Amino acid sequence: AMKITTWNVNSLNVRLPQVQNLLADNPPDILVLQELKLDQDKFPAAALQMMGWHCVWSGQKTYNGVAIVSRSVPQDVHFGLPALPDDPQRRVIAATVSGVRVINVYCVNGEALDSPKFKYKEQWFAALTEFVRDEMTRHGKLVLLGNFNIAPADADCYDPEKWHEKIHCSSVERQWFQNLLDLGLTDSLRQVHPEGAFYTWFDYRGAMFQRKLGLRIDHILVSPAMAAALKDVRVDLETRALERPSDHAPVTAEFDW
DNA sequence: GTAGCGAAGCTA
Ligand SMILES: [Mn+2]
Ligand SMILES: [Mn+2]
Repeated sequence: AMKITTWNVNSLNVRLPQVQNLLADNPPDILVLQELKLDQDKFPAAALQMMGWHCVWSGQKTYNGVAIVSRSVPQDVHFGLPALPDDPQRRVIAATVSGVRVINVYCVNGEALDSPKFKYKEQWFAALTEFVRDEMTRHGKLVLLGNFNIAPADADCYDPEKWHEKIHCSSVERQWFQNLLDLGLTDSLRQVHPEGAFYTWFDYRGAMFQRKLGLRIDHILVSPAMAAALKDVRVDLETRALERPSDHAPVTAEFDW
């Protein structure tokens, strides 16, 4: 049995109490975090060490930042993407935990299809695909998860017409998501729930979470051996309902052997 | 238009 959760916390300093409650109540075996918004030396290591968790992270000031938090020691820690060696943005960290290769991603948002950040998103996803492909040659059990900033299909967008060829939802971005699936990865939530709206992000503005209008952009992609053991996938909207919340909801997958 | 950072604007 193994339980893994991914959560885009949007500032770990603000959300640390809620991270700690996730780790105390029905804890996962592994928790991965995105958008830490704290530098490498500002990570709350001692507070999570006190509770019995190992932590590896890659941080920077103000933006981005990723961490992996586990009961087991995370081994063979890799930082960033080999095909993009000079990118200073801290968006990828990988480790092997209990025989499972975990690749935690805070994928580029892109801002808008005509933004320069959209070309960056394109290049970055190209580099991610090459890295994942190489990692998959060595690890039969592999999980690629985090904030992809891509809603894969119309059922992952509350208003397909208004988001037509817009950021997160464009046919170009969806092809990049498909490029990752084509390596042999399964969209774990859609294996357990082929139908229905399972949004993971709701805009802070316009009370979108109360309206329950959001996108499914946080995913857990699994290798075949992990899909064969997949038991359930759930979006934790209760964490999203808390006071001063992250705009993303945690997503957890459970496997059995 | 909100949220977080960091101190005005950028990013999401
Ligand atoms: Mn459409
Ligand atoms: Mn944000």
